[PDB]
Amino acid sequence: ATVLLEVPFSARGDRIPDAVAELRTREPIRKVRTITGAEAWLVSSYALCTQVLEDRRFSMKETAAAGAPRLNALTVPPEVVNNMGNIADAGLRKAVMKAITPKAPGLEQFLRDTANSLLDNLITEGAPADLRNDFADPLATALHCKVLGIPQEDGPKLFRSLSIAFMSSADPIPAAKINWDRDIEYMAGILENPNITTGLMGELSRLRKDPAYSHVSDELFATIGVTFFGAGVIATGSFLTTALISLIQRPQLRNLLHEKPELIPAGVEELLRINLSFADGLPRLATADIQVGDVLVRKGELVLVLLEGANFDPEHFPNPGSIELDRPNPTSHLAFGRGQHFCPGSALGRRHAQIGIEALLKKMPGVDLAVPIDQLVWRTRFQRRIPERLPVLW
Amino acid sequence: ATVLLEVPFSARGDRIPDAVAELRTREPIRKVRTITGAEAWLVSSYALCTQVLEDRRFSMKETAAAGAPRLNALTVPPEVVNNMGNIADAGLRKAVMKAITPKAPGLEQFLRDTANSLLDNLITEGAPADLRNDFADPLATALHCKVLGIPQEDGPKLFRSLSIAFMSSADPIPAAKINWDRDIEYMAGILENPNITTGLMGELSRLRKDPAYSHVSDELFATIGVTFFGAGVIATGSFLTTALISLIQRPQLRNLLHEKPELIPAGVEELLRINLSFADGLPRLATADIQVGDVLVRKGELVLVLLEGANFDPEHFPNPGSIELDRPNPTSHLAFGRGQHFCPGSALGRRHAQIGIEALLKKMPGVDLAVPIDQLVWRTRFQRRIPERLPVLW
Ligand code: HEM
Ligand code: HEM
Repeated sequence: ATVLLEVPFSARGDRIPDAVAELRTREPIRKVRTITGAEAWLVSSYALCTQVLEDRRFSMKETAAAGAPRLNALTVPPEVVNNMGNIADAGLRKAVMKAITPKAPGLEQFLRDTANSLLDNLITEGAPADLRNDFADPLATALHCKVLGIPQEDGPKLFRSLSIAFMSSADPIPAAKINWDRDIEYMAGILENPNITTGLMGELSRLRKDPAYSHVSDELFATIGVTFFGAGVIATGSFLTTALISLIQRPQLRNLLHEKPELIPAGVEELLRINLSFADGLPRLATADIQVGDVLVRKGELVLVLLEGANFDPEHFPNPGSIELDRPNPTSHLAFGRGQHFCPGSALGRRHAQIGIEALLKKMPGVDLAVPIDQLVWRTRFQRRIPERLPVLW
Repeated sequence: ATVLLEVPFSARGDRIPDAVAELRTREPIRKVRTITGAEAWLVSSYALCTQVLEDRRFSMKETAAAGAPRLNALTVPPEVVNNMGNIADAGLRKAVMKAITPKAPGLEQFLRDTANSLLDNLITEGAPADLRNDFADPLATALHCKVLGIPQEDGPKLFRSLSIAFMSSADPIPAAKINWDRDIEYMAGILENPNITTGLMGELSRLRKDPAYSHVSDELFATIGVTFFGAGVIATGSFLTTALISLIQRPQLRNLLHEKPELIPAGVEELLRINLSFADGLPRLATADIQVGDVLVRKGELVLVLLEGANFDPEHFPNPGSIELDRPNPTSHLAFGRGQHFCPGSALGRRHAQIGIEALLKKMPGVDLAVPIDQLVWRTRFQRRIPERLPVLW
């Protein structure tokens, strides 16, 4: 007597379990139990992952429905699960997306200056250094403050919400609501602050007083600030941290990208493809009975789209575990998802990683782990896989 | 085909696995594999744990021998495993032990003032608060700086070595040697610093220039500073952190100790007994063939004394899981070990915990976890079990 297979499989973000490939081959859609005790369908082939992400009848919004089978507990108000739908409905899609491109004047230069300052401090303090807490995360935090138009000194307090806000918990989290409410109040104050004129919040502050947006709520404007800060900072910090691990573990690649920095974009795209940063499949609730591979998923059932399932699928990406900078299908991975909820910050995420790596490779060409890789402590019950500390020497 | 039972069993420090009791009943000494691939004998009854700890032919010093089966990799020079033997041999035992009692003038008051300051800052910043990183560990760090006679501002840098120094690793750790050497150099500078006249280092500085100790090495004096700082700070911070979890999880006990603060010493003794802070059994190498229960341990074999094995043994501590403040044998636990290597800082450890709890209970009588207990992230491959963060509200 064995229990139903439980998800997630491993919080380790440095290697994929051999079990993923076995499952994809045997049962590319199959029943699993989530941390709440709910049943769900885990989808692990590129073909089936794409089918689900491209069929809106597998709804993100309806995962928030009272009484649904859940992957994990809500850490935001239920209506906030539909944030992107709400933005679109408010007429704000074009504005939000424009404010979060890496193309703003001075943005990339700020990013580079910031990376280089962070690295200089590490070099001045001497090895070992923690590349997550003292490089990747502060770089992500600095970036999002600039993107939002808010003071750099406000970033740390907002950042500290995230170890709780992006938990993957069986039960509601009291601290999540405390920090949510506090952070909403902060962003509402930002909208009332006359000195905030640049970035996303500067633009939202203007649109709020524009008669063309009079009936959009102050709640929605504040919510955009909190949601985009948290989602970008957690994604970019976590991705860059684990991409640095993949790089450090491949000294031939580290050396190449160091010698030929113009291959960094192709390197980063492959680091994206192999990245294990998402701790859980992407959740969707079926709004109809829908055939997916051999399974007829029924209305009301939860589906989990396993990104590394898709991204390591040999049918789509031959020699899936190898970093190859010349694949004929290099951006066709699902690291930023697909379909209606495709990542709105994908360009900014790419550029954060490219610039961080370029800067690290230049300042620390000798960068290597300062501890055996097995000594990394992987964060558990969290929506990302990340090492608590990333000790390096150089 | 099943592998040899692997140790340790769980890094979770908030509950004991049901497997411990099963094993103690079935096989209170039995063969296990450690993280290095070595075989060892795991001892889990109070009777057998005490027998081993009280028989010096089960040697701590000889665990450092080249070619021995290992629990984990050395994180200090091999000779430093015998630090307490070296102290005794140098004539320094009486002096070291006197400098680390809680009885120094002003010490307890410093401890209380420090706890109360740390708590006030948490209260001023508002819930949630992280009781490990922002209370228990800083309190431990402040305490040891005062005990050593070194500046409070030097504590943080020394503290930052510890996440690596107390790793339980299969392989040598490069960062461990970097920080060891740096920290030794710091303590040697302290011995040359005329302004350092109090505490352990003040006394060691005096004994170093005393003709009665002329042939004791500067290496030994510096080594005492590093070893006692790390061992005390890691032990007291880790213990207090996990004791606060046990307290928080028992609101009836929290309320009692709050109402009747004079039962705190009896409370702390029971929190000691049930504490799961030691991540691994205590390692000893057999220097002879010795009968232990049903097993004849052979010369050269590794033995691991599982403290929670002893401390939850129903034969010695009836209703072992219950905190009872009136047991007839309350200090007879093995939380501080037993025999030749009994903890030299036991009184100071007790007082750190008593004072921290007294202060927390007074300032935060409403203290509770701000996240579900399962959301705590347990540090892995470490010589202590600790949550990376302990989020509370009050
Ligand atoms: C390498 C960095 C990043 C990665 C790997 C990443 C990944 C993802 C993925 C897979 C999704 C889809 C979730 C789903 O379909 O259920 C997503 C959505 C999202 N991301 Fe990103 N992201 C990154 C950076 C960013 C940045 C820089 C921002 C904003 C500044 C951002 C903001 C968002 C938001 C608001 C959503 C929700 C989209 C929706 O519901 O329609 N992300 N991200
Ligand atoms: C609640 C707090 C503490 C606990 C639970 C604890 C526990 C222990 C235990 C079980 C041992 C025995 C290890 C063995 O036999 O292999 C030990 C040894 C030791 N402890 Fe503590 N300890 C605490 C606090 C402290 C403090 C405050 C200091 C110093 C200021 C300290 C310094 C040491 C040292 C130097 C040893 C090595 C003893 C030897 O090798 O002879 N500990 N501790």
